Amino acid sequence: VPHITIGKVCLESAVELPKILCQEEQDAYRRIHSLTHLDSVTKIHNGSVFTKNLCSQMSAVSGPLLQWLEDRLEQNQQHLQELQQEKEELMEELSSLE
Amino acid sequence: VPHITIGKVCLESAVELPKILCQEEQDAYRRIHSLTHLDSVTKIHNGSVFTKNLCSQMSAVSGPLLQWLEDRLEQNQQHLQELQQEKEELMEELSSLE
Repeated sequence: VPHITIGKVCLESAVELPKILCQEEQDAYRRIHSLTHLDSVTKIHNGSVFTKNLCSQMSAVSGPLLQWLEDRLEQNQQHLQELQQEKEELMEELSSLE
Repeated sequence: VPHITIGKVCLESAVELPKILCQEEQDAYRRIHSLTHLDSVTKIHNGSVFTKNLCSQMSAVSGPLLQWLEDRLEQNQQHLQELQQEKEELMEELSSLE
């Protein structure tokens, strides 16, 4: 079914992806940190891994998602301007007839 | 050829391996930074990779090598004590005999 515009529910659901990925990484890391009986150098290694993982998440997901939302705001601004122009044109065409 | 004990030359050669591995990683990182015009999150990711690589190098090479050298020092102390005991025993055996 063509839903001409994006619903608030679907935007609030689509922005959940980076949050859920970050929560997945955090839960994996918490399960890693749960084993208290652990080397310090291993913890530094795991910290480096966690940093690179979230850097990948931001480079591949959050960044492009935010860029798409900015581009869509530009598209929406242009479309609103054109539709306001068309509304004024139709209002002028119909109003003077009476 | 059975070389009963360690020459200093071989220790000075064995300690060059961690240096060469660290230098290899460092040269990789330096050649990575040549295209300075690069994303910042990507540079954080590459820094994390460098840190994880050196953490692995220390966990798998430098650490076990240092443990081996400490174990060898303990072995040499025990062996020195045993050989001193044996030297005293042979000194007594040759003094009392003829």
